[PDB]
Amino acid sequence: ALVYLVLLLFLSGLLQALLPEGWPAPDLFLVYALWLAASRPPLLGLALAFLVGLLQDLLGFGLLGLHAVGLLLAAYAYALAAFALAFLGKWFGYFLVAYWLRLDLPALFPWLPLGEGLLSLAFFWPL
Amino acid sequence: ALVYLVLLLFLSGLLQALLPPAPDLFLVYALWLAASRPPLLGLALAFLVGLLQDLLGFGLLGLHAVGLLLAAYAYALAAFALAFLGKWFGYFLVAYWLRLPLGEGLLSLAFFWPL
Amino acid sequence: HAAVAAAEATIKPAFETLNDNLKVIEKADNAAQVKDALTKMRAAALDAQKADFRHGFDILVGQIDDALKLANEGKVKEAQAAAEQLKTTLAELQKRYWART
Amino acid sequence: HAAVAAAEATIKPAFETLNDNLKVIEKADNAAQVKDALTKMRAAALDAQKADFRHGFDILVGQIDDALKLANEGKVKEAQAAAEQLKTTLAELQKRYWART
Amino acid sequence: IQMTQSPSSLSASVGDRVTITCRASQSVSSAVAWYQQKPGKAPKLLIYSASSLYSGVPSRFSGSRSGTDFTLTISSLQPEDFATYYCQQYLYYSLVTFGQGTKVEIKRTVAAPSVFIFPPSDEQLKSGTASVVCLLNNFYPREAKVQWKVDNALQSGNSQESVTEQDSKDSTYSLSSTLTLSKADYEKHKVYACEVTHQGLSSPVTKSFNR
Amino acid sequence: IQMTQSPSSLSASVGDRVTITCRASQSVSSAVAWYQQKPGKAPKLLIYSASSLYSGVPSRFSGSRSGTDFTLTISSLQPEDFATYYCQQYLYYSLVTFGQGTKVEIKRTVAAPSVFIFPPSDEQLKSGTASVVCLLNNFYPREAKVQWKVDNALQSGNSQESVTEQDSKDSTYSLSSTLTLSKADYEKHKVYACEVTHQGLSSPVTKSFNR
Amino acid sequence: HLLPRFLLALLLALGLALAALTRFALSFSPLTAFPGHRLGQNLRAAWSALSA
Amino acid sequence: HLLPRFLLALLLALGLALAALTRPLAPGFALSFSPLTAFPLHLGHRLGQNLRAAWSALSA
Amino acid sequence: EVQLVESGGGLVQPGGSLRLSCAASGFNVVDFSLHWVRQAPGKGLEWVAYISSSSGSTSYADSVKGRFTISADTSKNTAYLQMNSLRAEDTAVYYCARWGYWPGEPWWKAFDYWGQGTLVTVFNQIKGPSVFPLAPSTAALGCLVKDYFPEPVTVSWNSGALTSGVHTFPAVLQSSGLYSLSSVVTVPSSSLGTQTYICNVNHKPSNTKVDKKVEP
Amino acid sequence: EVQLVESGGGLVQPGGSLRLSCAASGFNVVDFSLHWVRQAPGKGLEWVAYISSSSGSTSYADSVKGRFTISADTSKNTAYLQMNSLRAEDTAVYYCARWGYWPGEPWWKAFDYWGQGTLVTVFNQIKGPSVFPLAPGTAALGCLVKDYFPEPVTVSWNSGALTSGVHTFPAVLQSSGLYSLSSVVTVPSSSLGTQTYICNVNHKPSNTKVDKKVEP
Repeated sequence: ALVYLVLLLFLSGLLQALLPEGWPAPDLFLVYALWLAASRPPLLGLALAFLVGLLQDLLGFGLLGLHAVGLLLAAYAYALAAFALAFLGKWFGYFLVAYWLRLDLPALFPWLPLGEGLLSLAFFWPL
Repeated sequence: ALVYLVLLLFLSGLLQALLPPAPDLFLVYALWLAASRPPLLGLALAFLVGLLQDLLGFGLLGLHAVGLLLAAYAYALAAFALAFLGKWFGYFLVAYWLRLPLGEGLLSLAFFWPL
Repeated sequence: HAAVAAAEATIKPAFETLNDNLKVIEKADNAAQVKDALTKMRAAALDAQKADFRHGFDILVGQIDDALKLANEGKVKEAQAAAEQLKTTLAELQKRYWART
Repeated sequence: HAAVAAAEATIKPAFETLNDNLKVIEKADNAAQVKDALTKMRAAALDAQKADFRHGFDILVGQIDDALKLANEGKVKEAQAAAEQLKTTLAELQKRYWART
Repeated sequence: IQMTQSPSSLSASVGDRVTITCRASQSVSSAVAWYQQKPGKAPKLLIYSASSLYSGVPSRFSGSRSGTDFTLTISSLQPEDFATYYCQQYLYYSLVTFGQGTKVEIKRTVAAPSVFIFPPSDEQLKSGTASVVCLLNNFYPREAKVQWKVDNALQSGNSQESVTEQDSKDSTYSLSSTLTLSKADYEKHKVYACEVTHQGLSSPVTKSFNR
Repeated sequence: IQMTQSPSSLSASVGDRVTITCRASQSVSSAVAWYQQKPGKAPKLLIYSASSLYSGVPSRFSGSRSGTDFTLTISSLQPEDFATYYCQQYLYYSLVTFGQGTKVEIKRTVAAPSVFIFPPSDEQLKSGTASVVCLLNNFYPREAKVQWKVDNALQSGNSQESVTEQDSKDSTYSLSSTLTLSKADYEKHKVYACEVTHQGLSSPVTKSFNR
Repeated sequence: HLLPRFLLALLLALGLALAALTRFALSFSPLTAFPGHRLGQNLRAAWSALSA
Repeated sequence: HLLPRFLLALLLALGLALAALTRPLAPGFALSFSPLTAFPLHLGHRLGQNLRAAWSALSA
Repeated sequence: EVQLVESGGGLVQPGGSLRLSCAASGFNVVDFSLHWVRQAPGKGLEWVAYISSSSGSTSYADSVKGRFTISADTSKNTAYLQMNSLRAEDTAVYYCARWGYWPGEPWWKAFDYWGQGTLVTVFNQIKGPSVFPLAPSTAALGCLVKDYFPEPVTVSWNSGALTSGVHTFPAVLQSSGLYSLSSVVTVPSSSLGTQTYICNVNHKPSNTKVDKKVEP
Repeated sequence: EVQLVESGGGLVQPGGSLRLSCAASGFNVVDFSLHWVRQAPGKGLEWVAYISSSSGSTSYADSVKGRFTISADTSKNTAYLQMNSLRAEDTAVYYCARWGYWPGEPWWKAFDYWGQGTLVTVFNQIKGPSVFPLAPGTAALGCLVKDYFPEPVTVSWNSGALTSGVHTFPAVLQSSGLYSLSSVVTVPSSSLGTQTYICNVNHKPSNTKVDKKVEP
């Protein structure tokens, strides 16, 4: 449980320090919330993801709730078929937050969403 | 339709000027709209009715709108007993979020039952 | 809305079985089908009673037996006439139930 | 959770029938209960097929026929020995299905 | 397993819609077939896999499945669709059980029966058996309870009833109830009567002879 | 309606747990009862309304309902519950149907039968019918397929099997297969044999006599 | 069935958002003003508090 | 099934409410959908710096 | 063309042995299991036995196991059903069915093709009819045919001259095991005493011809 | 104490008539409908007929409708079941059940109290047994009791002196309509030719006593 979380921060930190610009990165938080929300009861599954969602935003350069809403829908949406729908559910959170906040959608080439999902799938499948 | 809403405001004002437990006349109005209408329309109309009461009252905006919104979702006598309980759950939810009874329901029930 | 929908998930299918089979009785014209329809109808009447209101179903079940007894003898015409009085009692339980929920 | 529950609400009762009745075969000691258990097991196997994956059940149903034919001749001992090979095939489908969902 | 089929006899005119319900005892997945047996000929397959239409039959036949409850629905009857329909499950080669059988009959207006009573002939009494015959001609529907009263005492166990098929012109049945008594028992009593209780009759009619 | 009860025969020793399953053809609400018939006596009521308990029976008996599937459960078989259990539905006075009937038997280790063959007596041949007897003593379980072969040709249709009940000491059955042949048919052949196929036997045993 | 649950979350969000945008014991009693200046006075307060 | 369905609407509303109260005050803010966190060395003060900003605009 | 024809059905003494063969034409028995299903006169279909010639398996119904012995012959492309120790409840029409092999669509086809069907009836004895007239009191008269076996018997009025209003009820099996049917015809009462109505019955198995006259 | 007793069961010719009475003691028939259920030898229970004396209603099973006529007499506090045209499949033990009236708990009790039950057997003739010896380390010998009617027959070895290992198989109704059971006993082969084994059979209904001696 907490063992993976500590390694998650170190692995995420290393990616941030040296990331190839213009290229996607694995969503290490998505592959962690899904693991906790899979076996746990649905009442606890949704609550656990929301707490993880806030933790990502508190440690990230973003407004609070931008990722918390995304991960809450990701856990609710959620094995390969479920992950693809779960990953699609998270991005539905970003568009919901962006439209509700009435902000400008940044440019998103198709490489970034597909790249994040494929890299994240490489981490979720072993776990 | 709109006749009840017009009568709702005048009747509510008279009670306020002659009270020291009051009938939540906006709860019964929202439930009447939330009953026959589909769930999509019922929830939206309850929010506007709750907001309208909130605007004309000395309270923070959105306090009553949340209360009626959960009451419409919570919601015939058995449903109204649980629907009224849902509204007061919303009031305690907003009050705790900002970090700040029986007579009301029974008086309100006397208005919802004929309608 | 949640409380009302909860009541539907409990007894509404039971009242659908009673009403749907109440039209087959007035449409069938042989004792083979009237007895068959009432058999399915009674099984729903007992099932709904499990979930003063309970005493209401004792009148309903009692009238099903009285109509089923006539249809058992082969008097199909009388059974349909006796099932007409069953509809009024069944309709009353609907209005009494919707008031309680 | 919703995506996984969609598969659970569709095929899990079919797989639960196969696994539960597979213990009866390993426990029953007569041809009357082995044949009865395989009948329910086959009924779910056809039902699960409707919902390469389809071709994976033609092997399973074929093995149920092989075990049911032995249990029909009165050889209960062979049927329990021939139902062991079904356990490995069934376990492979579950491992393959949970990977897909 | 067991396979219950209802209704066991239904009536519908040309152009009407017919629904036949078949309910298996336990789950059979989608292994149900429907056959149409014309009187005196081999059954013909109509529906297989409980929902697919067998190639070669008119498209009006249709099938359905709701869990363990199956249904054969005919969109519009025609004078070539009046025969017995059977519900079969084929879960395994050695677990095949057919339904009871549903018969479709022509529907017409109610017609009252005409009752006749025939005393036994003197030639028959020579052998030693007497058989009175109650006759009903051109009535509809089929159900017509014929009860024999001898000295105003109801007789049971010694009556055989045979009903003809639908006619080809007016579509009316005809029932013949035969009461068989030994010569010794026939001579003891003096009054015989058969009563008919039918929808076309406002009150039961008894035709009686005394000898 | 129709009622199906399974299993038709189960074995369990003292203190074991037994589950009997009974599934109705159509919904019967909760009108199901369970009876226990000791061999040669009237049935006794155990469960009524499919979930209650009749006053005066041990508390180990339990009932359950799951939709249209009913269940009787015995917590611990004391040596007084080895009888036949019938599943009844009572939806109406005129629609009472009972189940097939589950019989509970004692369990013991498998014992191989001892097969004997008895030629027909000389006195019996005077009457005109010859009846050979194949005997099996002290075997378990009850299932034992006895096939009659005459001149290495299988015989079917003229063999009657009667199985005694479990003994009060060792709980072993005993089967007696009798093959009935007319005197004319008996003299045509020369070799008779009955084979026994049982779990306790590694290979089928054929006790034969030639005459 | 899924849409009304989503609409509940969206509408409830505005009620909570306006609660912190216009915030003393709250008056749970539903007593509207006696029968016009209340609507104008209350509406202007919300706009002023929104800017700050 | 009713409670988990209701819980989704309640938690989603709470998440969006925190978003409106924590939007950056500078108009025309560029968003970064990429889930990149902060370096572990700076996390000692990064959490404190970000939490205070949310708490500043939360209470009134 | 795929078709199946049966043979061998006929009168048999109770407790006797009868052999039914299902000659299959247009296909190979090795590719399709052959099933036997019987229909008691006026009742529903019932399953009897089956053989899967490819695998050699064989099963029977619970009420028939131990008496019937079904075998198939690929070389002659037929399936034989040997019936032993026939009883009074085995009178029926035996149909020969066909059924595909799992897996694939042909298994789902079920009994797609059926045989003509051969009638097997167990009989105690055969005797000619003894027709008794029914004296008329529109007046209806008829000739009652009692204690005849086996079916069928044809009733013609005035050597076929009269065919309007003539009803011939289906034969009903009596307790003793012999059929007995009655036929009636409604005629106007004005002509009841002016013409003679003669009823004649023909029984092909017994070669019995009786000419009975009905009188008031 | 609530109890029900039956009577009238016994030998009846096929096609004859028999009357069964269910004398109820400990309650009133007007408060409880009485049902009749029969159990064929070696099969499960089956419903037959019922009467509701309070309402006067009456229904029968589809297999026996038109033959049986069940009537009740509250004055004598009994319930009768008149049986006519008995066939070969009506041999059973007829239990007289009991059932409450809707509404209330007594309806849910179902058949709480049952009668003792009377055995009704249809017979064409009764004759004594014909015992045939079965000529024989353990060796088994026995005597075959064939073509006897009706039940029961008691088989004792050496007038009851030898009772170790004696098996008496339940009688099986043959095709001809007569019961036939065999009894066997296992004895050591050393004493097979030393002591004489005598098999004796008693048949009370036919007053037949045969003392058969078995020899190797």
